Amino acid sequence: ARKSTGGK
Amino acid sequence: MDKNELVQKAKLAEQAERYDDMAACMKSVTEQGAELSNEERNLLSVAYKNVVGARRSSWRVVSSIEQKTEGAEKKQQMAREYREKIETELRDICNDVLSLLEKFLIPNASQAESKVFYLKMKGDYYRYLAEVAKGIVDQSQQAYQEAFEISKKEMQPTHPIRLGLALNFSVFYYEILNSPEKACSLAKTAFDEAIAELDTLSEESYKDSTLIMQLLRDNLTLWTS
Repeated sequence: ARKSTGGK
Repeated sequence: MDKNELVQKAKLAEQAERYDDMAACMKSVTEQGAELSNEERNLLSVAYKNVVGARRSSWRVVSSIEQKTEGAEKKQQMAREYREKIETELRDICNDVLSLLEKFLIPNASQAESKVFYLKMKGDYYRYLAEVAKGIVDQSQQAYQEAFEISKKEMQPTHPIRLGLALNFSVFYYEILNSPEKACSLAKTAFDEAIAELDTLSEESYKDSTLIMQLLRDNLTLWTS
């Protein structure tokens, strides 16, 4: 899905 | 504990993967009313990213079961109540960060860098709320706009905090505002402007920036799938 600064 | 012990305990917690501990310390550091250093700032942000990201993650799974158990009355009720439980946790966390920012972090931000960081973090945690609400989408926007102004004026297009904001703000347009146009252009521009100025990269941030530029393109590629 869509990447943010706030995942993974 | 003293400011220096809390920080070293926060670094210990992170290696242990004990994120609530690490946020408790960094929240205690914050509440000492003295402005935070780059290192303390990243530690507070990593702490609460993981704390809220766990709930965000639990919320997504349980909402999906909730939707999948349509027609199964008993199952769907169980999933709804638990979703609501995870949501309360998640909101309390977002408001924890949001109050910290409002009271301590935004006023005392003595530098453009800090100011952009804390404002991006303000509408990060309003975006997290939007995910779970509403007309509080607008406040995610105003934080992010005031951050995206202050960033375009003061920062090089390859600064990780400005690229990172390009990336979150874009997802807010795509996802909270449902607007893939205002999302793709924002991230095409952030990327294209950073790629025309790769000589402004510094060894301290070239891995940070170069990563986030890859993440900008990734989104753009997907949003054309």
